[PDB]
Amino acid sequence: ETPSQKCEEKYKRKACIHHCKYQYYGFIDVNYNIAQPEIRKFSNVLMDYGVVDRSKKRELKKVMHDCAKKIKKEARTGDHWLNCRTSIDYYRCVLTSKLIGPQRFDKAIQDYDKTISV
Repeated sequence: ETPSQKCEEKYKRKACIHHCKYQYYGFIDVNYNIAQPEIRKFSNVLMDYGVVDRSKKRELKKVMHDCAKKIKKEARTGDHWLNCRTSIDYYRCVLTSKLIGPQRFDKAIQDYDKTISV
């Protein structure tokens, strides 16, 4: 029904659960890519839920940009492209930034998740 409900059911490759949710949220593409629209969706959701103030947009989108740039570069290093692991690695990198409040981030994603089918 709700993404997490549906992803957890699906994987019951457990790591893939994370990518699963993120594609439903629209934070990651269905081919594992992160591009402008993904970055738009992610940054917007964070702001609309107040996790980050809108006076920070350029710089929030900046970390997501450089994180994307960085995951791809590490993926090419290992001679492969984006995958379940890179989807997890993208969140990690994004959560290392001081802009985001971990508890606040988590609850936002949990709230935003409740607003989706299926």
